Amino acid sequence: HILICCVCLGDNSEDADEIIQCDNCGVTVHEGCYGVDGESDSIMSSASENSTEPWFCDACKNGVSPSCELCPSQDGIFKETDAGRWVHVVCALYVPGVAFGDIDKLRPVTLTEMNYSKYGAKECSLCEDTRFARTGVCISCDAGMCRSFFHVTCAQREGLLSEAAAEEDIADPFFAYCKQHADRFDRKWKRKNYLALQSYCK
Amino acid sequence: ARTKQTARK
Ligand SMILES: [Ca+2]
Ligand SMILES: [Ca+2]
Ligand SMILES: [Zn+2]
Ligand SMILES: [Zn+2]
Ligand SMILES: [Zn+2]
Ligand SMILES: [Zn+2]
Ligand SMILES: [Zn+2]
Repeated sequence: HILICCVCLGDNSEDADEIIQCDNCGVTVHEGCYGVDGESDSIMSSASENSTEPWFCDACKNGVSPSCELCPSQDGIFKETDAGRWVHVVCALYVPGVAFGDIDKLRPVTLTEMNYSKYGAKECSLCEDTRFARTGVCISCDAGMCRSFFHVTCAQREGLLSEAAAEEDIADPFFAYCKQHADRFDRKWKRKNYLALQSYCK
Repeated sequence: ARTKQTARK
């Protein structure tokens, strides 16, 4: 019933930044977390007298249920890369050296030789299926010199991903802490919203 | 789905 954004795990849905839902795969996301904010209503919407219109994420528009170049998870919402592959929005935000082509639409994603050289270089300490602990790219805990490594989506599941507020003026506002260094209150509500996101999509 | 902006205040 409650709508949760699968990128930031926030639950606020206002008229300016609405949490929307893909009508084929079911994922739910803030307009602003996916680059579809402030866009005009579709041409198909003139046919309806209803207040809502169908919407489809980019993977479904292309008829794929892709895998991510940067992690082993199959859930969540994706953006296409310049090479025709796919990455999670969340992985693109948190992995260093990965940037969005234009910030307004968050499209496309350009992955470099430097990104690919990090493949498998660290073992993800949170993978539940060790067969994948060395796929993709890990980030590390951002507390001091802590060298704890994990996939962005594995860290998301444990409620470890944080975003600084805009007023804080931190050039890279996306950061993560391992469980040893995390804010316990923040982990709690993020884990709670993650578990509700899993029950709603299924 | 996505609420049309005509239906947003
Ligand atoms: Ca990035
Ligand atoms: Ca970061
Ligand atoms: Zn969001
Ligand atoms: Zn979809
Ligand atoms: Zn990923
Ligand atoms: Zn992992
Ligand atoms: Zn740490």
